[PDB]
Amino acid sequence: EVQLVQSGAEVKKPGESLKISCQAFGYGFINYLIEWIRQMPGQGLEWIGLINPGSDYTNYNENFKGQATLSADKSSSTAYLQWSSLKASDTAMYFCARRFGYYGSGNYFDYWGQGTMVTVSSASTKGPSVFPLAPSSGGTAALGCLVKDYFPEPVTVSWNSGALTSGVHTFPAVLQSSGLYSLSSVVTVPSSSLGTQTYICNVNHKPSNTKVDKRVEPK
Amino acid sequence: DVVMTQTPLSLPVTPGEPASISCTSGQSLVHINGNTYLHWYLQKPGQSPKLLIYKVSNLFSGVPDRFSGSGSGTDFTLKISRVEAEDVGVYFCSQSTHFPFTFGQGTKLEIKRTVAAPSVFIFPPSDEQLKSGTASVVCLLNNFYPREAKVQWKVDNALQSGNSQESVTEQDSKDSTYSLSSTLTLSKADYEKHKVYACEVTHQGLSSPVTKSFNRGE
Ligand SMILES: CCCCC/C=C\C/C=C\CCCCCCCC(=O)OC[C@@H](O)COP(=O)(O)O
Repeated sequence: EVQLVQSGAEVKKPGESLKISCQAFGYGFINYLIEWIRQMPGQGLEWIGLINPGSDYTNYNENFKGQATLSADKSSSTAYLQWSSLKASDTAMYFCARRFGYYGSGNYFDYWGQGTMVTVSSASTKGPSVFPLAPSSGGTAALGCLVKDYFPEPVTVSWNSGALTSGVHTFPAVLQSSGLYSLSSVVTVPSSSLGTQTYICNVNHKPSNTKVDKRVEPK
Repeated sequence: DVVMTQTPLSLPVTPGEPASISCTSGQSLVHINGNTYLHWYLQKPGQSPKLLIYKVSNLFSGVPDRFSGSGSGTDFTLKISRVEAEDVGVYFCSQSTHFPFTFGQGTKLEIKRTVAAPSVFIFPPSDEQLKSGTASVVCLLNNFYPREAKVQWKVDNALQSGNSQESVTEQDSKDSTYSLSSTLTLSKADYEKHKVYACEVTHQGLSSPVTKSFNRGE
């Protein structure tokens, strides 16, 4: 087995620069061909570049020469991606990968790092506000929580401390014009249970150390 | 840059049926060395792509033989002889003949099921939110199929635009339905000077558009 481990998720402002790492665990780093590929959420794959740590060889996507610098330290088997003058539209999941060997080698690999999430935005770390989506009018009822105005991603949401998962839908976040994120989490339950069962949503936004439990009651 | 064009963009499949994904390159993928470096990947949500097939027709280790690849020059096809639930996700063609390496935009493969109408629910803003200075009205379309759904907001019968946002869940693994939330966002001020807030839903499983309303303050 070979494995690629990338550095942690980055949050930057427009105009700033980043440097993300991709560490290799294997024999013969110097004959690797390491690629970098990014993916905006919901979007396609964009090829950035390829590097051969054992030579001077880099190949770049012309659209990114000027922002992107590929490099590698042979002593630590780590490859690097530098990106200057970040733009909001550079927000993406960034992967390193080892897919090929030299042409003619017969080699085909499928080694991908776990990806490094890069968020480029002019906004500042902020915990969410949690508002209830209350049920109303022996069939089935719906209820939820609104998780509003937080930054950056992600947030996690559970119901009754994880004891409820059936009928739960936790929607993907949407970026508001404020630069803050907003999502709902909902759940459908029998309307006969509305007087008996307590419903609490557990919203956890690590980046700001916010942890909130909101009780969701009728009326 | 060698442009790679995938069709169809979206492919609903019924477990048991054969599927077919097409990739066209804007220029020949035959290398000067004679080989054709066209590869197929499958990416499941929140995961990275996995190699399925390399150089047109070769199965990557571990990949079952119900997957086959074919084609030549500029024209390539991925076939699944009998689809399964596990085959769901986004398929990308990838070329490594010419620099810069390029990818097609993806074909989404989803499970095809019988038409299911949404259950629609509407939630007025909370008292708690109103104290904050803002009003978010939320419309929920629940466990429906297929994805094509029209949600329109009506405030005192005036059609709204540009003040709502939608998001949609991934296809549910056990029932194959989608769910959707539409959020109308207003200022407390703009909110309070209207009475009827209405969510109107159009979808293939509804004989006619369904509205869910509240008159502010109940
Ligand atoms: C240390 C001395 C360096 C040797 C000089 C050789 C190459 C120059 C350095 C880097 C260029 C790497 C670019 C190669 C891109 C390869 C892309 C690719 O589809 O691989 C396919 C190969 O794994 C296998 O091919 P085949 O045997 O099936 O034909």
